[PDB]
Amino acid sequence: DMRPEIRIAQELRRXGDEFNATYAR
Amino acid sequence: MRPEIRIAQELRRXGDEFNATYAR
Amino acid sequence: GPLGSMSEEQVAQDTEEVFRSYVFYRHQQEQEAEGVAAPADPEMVTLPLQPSSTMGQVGRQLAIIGDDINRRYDSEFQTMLQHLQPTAENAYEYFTKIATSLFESGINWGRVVALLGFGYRLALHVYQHGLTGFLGQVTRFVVDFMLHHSIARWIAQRGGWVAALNLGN
Amino acid sequence: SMSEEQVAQDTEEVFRSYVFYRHQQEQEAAPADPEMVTLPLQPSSTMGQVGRQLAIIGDDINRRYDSEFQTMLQHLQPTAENAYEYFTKIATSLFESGINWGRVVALLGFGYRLALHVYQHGLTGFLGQVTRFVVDFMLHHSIARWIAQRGGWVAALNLGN
Ligand SMILES: [Mg+2]
Ligand SMILES: [Mg+2]
Ligand SMILES: [Mg+2]
Ligand SMILES: [Mg+2]
Ligand SMILES: [Mg+2]
Ligand SMILES: [Mg+2]
Repeated sequence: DMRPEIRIAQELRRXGDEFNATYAR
Repeated sequence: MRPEIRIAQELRRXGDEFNATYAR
Repeated sequence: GPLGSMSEEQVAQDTEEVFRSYVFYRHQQEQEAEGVAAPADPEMVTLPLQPSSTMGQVGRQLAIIGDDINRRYDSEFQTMLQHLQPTAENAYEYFTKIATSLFESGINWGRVVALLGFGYRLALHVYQHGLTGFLGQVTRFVVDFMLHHSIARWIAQRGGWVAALNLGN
Repeated sequence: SMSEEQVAQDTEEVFRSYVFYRHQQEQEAAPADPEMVTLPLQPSSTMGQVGRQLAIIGDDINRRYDSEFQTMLQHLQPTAENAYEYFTKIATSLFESGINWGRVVALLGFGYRLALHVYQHGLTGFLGQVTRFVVDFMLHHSIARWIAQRGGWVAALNLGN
C-alpha cells in the first residue's frame, strides 16, 4: 500500500472535510 | 530605573559571573 | 480590532492555549470505566491549563463537537500510527510532511481541527510507547507549522481562534 | 551539522529539565509550584542532563540573586498580556553587549523565575508559554545559531570548575 505518512494525510483531510461539512456554516 | 532595565542589568551581571566561574 | 489586523504571533500564542485545552478535554471525554479502554496518559490527565478563558473554551469546544467523528477514525489512525513508528528522532519530519499534505488543497476550519487531532494522536501514541515529556514538543510542532505555513494568517484574517466558537450544528 | 531548528528543539528539552531541577533545588534551600514538581521530562538524555547540570552548577550564584530577581519581578508585575513583551525587551538587553555561556544560562534562569512568579500570582498553565518565549527568542535573535556554532547544547556539559 501507500506509505503511512501519505495515508495519514489523506485520512486527516477526509476527516477535516467531514467536520467542515457538518459544522462550518 | 524601570524594573525591566534593572532585571536585564542583573542578568548580565549574573551571567558574566557564571561565565567567569565556569567557562574555561 | 477589525478583521485583518490580528497578528500571526497572537494566533500562535493562542494556538498553544487552544491546543492544551483541546488535548485535556479530548482525553477526558475518551476515558472509559471498568478498564475496557487503553490506559490514560497521565501527562494529559494532569495537563495544567490557564485560568478559564475564551481560548480554553475554543480548545474544549472543538474537542467536544468532534468527538463522534474522532472516535470513528480511532482504529484506522491506531493502525496507521503503528505503521508510521514515529520516534523522538523523526516526529518533527513526519509531522511536517503529514501536515503539509493535509493542507495541500486548501485550508478550512475542519482541516485546522484535524491538525489539532493529529497533534493529539501523535502525542498520545508516542507516550504510550514510552516517550514521556514530549507533549510540549508536539505542541510546538502544531504552533510552528501553522505559523510557517499560512494557517495562523488564515485564522488571524478571520478574527483569531474565537471565530471557531461559531462552529457547531 | 547542527541546525538552528535542532538547537531550538533541544532548547525546549533543556529548559524543561532546567526548570524541574532548579525548582527542586529552591524547594530544598515558599509553596511549591506543582506544575514544576510534576513536569514530565523525556527519558534520561544528554539534553536533559544539560538542563540539570546548568541548574546545579549555578545554584550558589542563583541563590545570591534570589532577593534581587524576586523583588524586581514583584515590581515588574508581569501578566499574561505583557509577559512576552517584557521578556523580549529584557532578553534583547541581556545579549546586546555580548553573548557568552553565562548569559545564555541567565536567560534560562529568567525564564524559570518568570514562570514561577506568575504561577505564584495565580497564572496557571503558562509554563509552555514561557518555554516558548525562551526557545523563540533564542531562535529568532540568533542565539540558537551561537549555540549551534559551538556544537549545540552538548557543549554546555563542559561548563564547570
Ligand atoms: Mg464550553
Ligand atoms: Mg523515541
Ligand atoms: Mg532526544
Ligand atoms: Mg472554513
Ligand atoms: Mg487567535
Ligand atoms: Mg489570556
